[PDB]
Amino acid sequence: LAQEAGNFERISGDLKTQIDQVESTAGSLQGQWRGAAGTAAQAAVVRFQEAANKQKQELDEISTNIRQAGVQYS
Amino acid sequence: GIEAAASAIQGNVTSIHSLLDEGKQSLTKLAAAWGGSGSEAYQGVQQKWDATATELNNALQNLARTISEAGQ
Ligand SMILES: [Zn+2]
Ligand SMILES: [Zn+2]
Ligand SMILES: [Zn+2]
Ligand SMILES: [Zn+2]
Repeated sequence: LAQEAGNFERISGDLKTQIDQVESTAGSLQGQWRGAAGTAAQAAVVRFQEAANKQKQELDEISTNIRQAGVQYS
Repeated sequence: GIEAAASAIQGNVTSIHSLLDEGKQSLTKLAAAWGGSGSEAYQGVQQKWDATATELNNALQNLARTISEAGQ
C-alpha cells in the first residue's frame, strides 16, 4: 500500500491533467454555440463538468484516506 | 475549429477511460486503507469509483459526440 500510494497519486495527477485539458478545450468554445446543436453541446459541457468535479472530489477523498492509513500503518 | 476541439476531446476520452481503469486496479491494491478486501467501506469505495467513472466516461463520450455534431 505504501508503494501503491505513489501510483495512485500518479493516476490522480494524470486524470486531473486530462480533465484540465477537456475543460480548457471546452472553455475555448464558450462563445460559439448556436442553434439547437449548440444548446446540446453546452449541456454536454455542463454534464462533463459535473462528472469531472465529482471525479476530482473522489480522487481527493481517496488520497486523504490513503495518507491517513499510511500514518496509521507507519 | 469546433472540429479541432472535438478531435482533441476524443483523445481525452480514451486517455481518461484508461486512467479510470488504472485507478480501479490501484484501489484493489490499496484496499487496506479501508479495512481490507472484505471491508464494507472498501466495497463502498469501489462502487463509488465504478459509478463516478462510468458517469465521467459517459459525459465525456457525449461531449465529444455533441461537439462534433454541433460543428456540423
Ligand atoms: Zn500497482
Ligand atoms: Zn503523466
Ligand atoms: Zn497508463
Ligand atoms: Zn475499460
